[PDB]
Amino acid sequence: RDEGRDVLLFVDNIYRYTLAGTEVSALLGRMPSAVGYQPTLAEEMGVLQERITSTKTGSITSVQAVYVPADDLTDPSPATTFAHLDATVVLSRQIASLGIYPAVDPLDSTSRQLDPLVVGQEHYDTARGVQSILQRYQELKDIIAILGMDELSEEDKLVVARARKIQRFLSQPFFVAEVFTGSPGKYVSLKDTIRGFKGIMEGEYDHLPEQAFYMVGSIEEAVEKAKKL
Amino acid sequence: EVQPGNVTVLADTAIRGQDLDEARAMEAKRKAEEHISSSHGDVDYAQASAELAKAIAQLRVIELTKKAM
Repeated sequence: RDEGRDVLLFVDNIYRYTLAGTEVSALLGRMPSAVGYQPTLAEEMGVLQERITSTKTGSITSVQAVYVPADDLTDPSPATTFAHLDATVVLSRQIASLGIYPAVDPLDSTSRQLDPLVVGQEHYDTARGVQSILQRYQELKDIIAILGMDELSEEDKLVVARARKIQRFLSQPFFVAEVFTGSPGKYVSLKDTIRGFKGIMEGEYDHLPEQAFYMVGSIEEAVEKAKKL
Repeated sequence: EVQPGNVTVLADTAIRGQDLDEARAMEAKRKAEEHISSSHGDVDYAQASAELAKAIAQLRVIELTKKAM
């Protein structure tokens, strides 16, 4: 960095680093913090995490896999790690248990730069639009389970239907993931990602069944898949 | 109606007549031109569907449990 300007920094499990510091904290002879963690969790994280940054002399792009223990996003490691991230995408087991294998929870996952002035209005409105209807769906999820679909208004009925399309258009096969799954990979333009979701939300691709959207690239793939089935 | 060995009276349930009928017809047409509420008799369903609505509402239940849908 302090010479050449543009570097990438990938780190597997910053947690494994904090976790290491915990196995030791006992023997280092300091009292235990909350949940048996070190009292120095706040700093041990910050020191390392504060090191990664864009200098005047050169910037650093960096993604890193922060593990969350026992699925608890309230567990200290994740809880404190959050503040140190520009963009924070989170994968939930519930979304995986379905079949969506970029298992990102599009609701609890956010970025500090999902800003209209930054990413243009079309991207923003589309992002928050997709976010909303997907959240409105989570609310209806309760009454559906107890009283069935036939109890929704014709409008809310359409809300869940459109949402469930989005919910599985979020999915797509990764190249690296071909090894253990027959599905060949795909790569979607940031341009297409907007075209499709904006599109589904407008109500264009309704007629198509849900499976048409599950595990495909651009929307024009969802279309062609609808033909086969 | 009298017939061989049988006579039936096919009674109207309310006074009929072209004047009274066109009155009911005009009413039915009007009520449709203006979506407007009207109470069905059932109270058993009323206060029960209300309690059901309040009890069901605002439960994070489907989120608390891990369910697919």
